[PDB]
Amino acid sequence: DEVXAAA
Amino acid sequence: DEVXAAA
Amino acid sequence: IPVEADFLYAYSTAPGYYSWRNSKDGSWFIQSLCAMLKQYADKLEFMHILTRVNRKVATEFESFSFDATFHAKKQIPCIVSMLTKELYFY
Amino acid sequence: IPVEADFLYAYSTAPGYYSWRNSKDGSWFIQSLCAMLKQYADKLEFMHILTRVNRKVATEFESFSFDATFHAKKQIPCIVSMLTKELYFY
Amino acid sequence: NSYKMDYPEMGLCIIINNKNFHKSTGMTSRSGTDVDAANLRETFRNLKYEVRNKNDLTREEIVELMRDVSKEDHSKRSSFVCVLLSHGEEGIIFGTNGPVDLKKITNFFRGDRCRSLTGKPKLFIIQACRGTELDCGIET
Amino acid sequence: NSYKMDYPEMGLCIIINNKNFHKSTGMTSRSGTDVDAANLRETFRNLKYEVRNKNDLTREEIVELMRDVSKEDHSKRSSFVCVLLSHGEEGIIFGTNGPVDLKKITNFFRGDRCRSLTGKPKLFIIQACRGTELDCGIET
Repeated sequence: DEVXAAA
Repeated sequence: DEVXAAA
Repeated sequence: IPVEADFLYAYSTAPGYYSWRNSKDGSWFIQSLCAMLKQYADKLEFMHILTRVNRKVATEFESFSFDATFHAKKQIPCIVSMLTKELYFY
Repeated sequence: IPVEADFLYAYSTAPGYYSWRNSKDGSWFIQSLCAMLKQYADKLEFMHILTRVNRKVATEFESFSFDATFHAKKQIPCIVSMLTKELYFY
Repeated sequence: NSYKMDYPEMGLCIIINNKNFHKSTGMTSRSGTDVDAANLRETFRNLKYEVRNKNDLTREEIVELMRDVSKEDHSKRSSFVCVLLSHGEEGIIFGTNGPVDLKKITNFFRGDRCRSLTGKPKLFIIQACRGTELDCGIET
Repeated sequence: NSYKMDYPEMGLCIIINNKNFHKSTGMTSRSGTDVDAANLRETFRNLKYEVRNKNDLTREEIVELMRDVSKEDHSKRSSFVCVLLSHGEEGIIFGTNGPVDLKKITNFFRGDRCRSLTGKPKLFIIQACRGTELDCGIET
């Protein structure tokens, strides 16, 4: 479980 | 025939 | 279930584009949405109905304008679906 | 025919949102898109297939994260259709 | 596979029809839009929806109407339809007095905020410009 | 009513698979994405599409590949599929070295610019972030 940047 | 502003 | 689920946005036009409207008959997209709902709401699923609207506007309409830059212009609506099931009106 | 006609954008996620991906099995949306294409490409129209993908991601997936702010999170893909006809793969 | 459309009522269909705008906006009057709201009225009537036409709302009137519809209970209803007929820009719909974000109108009907609508189709039909590009077409 | 899918070939399916990004971008590596491109490869193979996997392209390599596919003749083909597997933002896909607008990739396949594709479905499948909101879900 990862995401596709950090705001 | 109209559009729904002018750029 | 995500909070954004089960939302259907039927936009009259593509992102970034003007939407066209006729002074006597109404907007090209609303004219087409009702005429297709009339003939098809008892037969087809909603997505297929909206797809007929898309075809109707893309094919039957072209702009008439006294302005050079606004004449002979076309339009395509834009279906944005977050629906998770098929939608029937009967 | 408008230059924008006959474009279909199947986005993995809603506008503004992260897209989620599993390190072993792949992205929640690509996992679901192939599994539904496998079982349904010979039966259903493309929009209805993508609608099953939407249902699959919205229902079967929730994020597992060591991070408080990233845990128990959900997703819904986003179908953007400028198609003017129905799309069958057979 | 398909949404339950067998509820006691089909549901609510809100038509917001804006034709005349404040001088502050610079927006032209939308001739032909009465026809649109009258064609939509009869079309959604015959589909067994409860049709409410509203005319020439400012943008605070648009946000007010939407929060109040979000607060009604739709539990005996299948779906919810909202028709916006206005000027707009990308992501934006115009009240008579200026612009408002489309996402502010639709976040009121999110599942976690309109629970009598959770799991049911919410249909926004938006006749509104989304920018200023023009389509020149092709030969076919 | 339905697109002619009886052409000599089903068509082209381009998979752009980006997993590792320059330090300049700050983008994390996308573990699991090999599986995605291999699951898509077999799925579109069995649908009779011509599958081309490309790995770790910069953003000028992404625009180059797309213009060259737009310049091929698809006249004996039914559809065109493009699968983008990357990081992104709203309206944006990331090469290994930075961002590029999605509209620049897809305006190459517009009807007036890819005529062997005019009137045929062009399908962009885009696994990519479009922002940074998170969905917390609801009870049902």
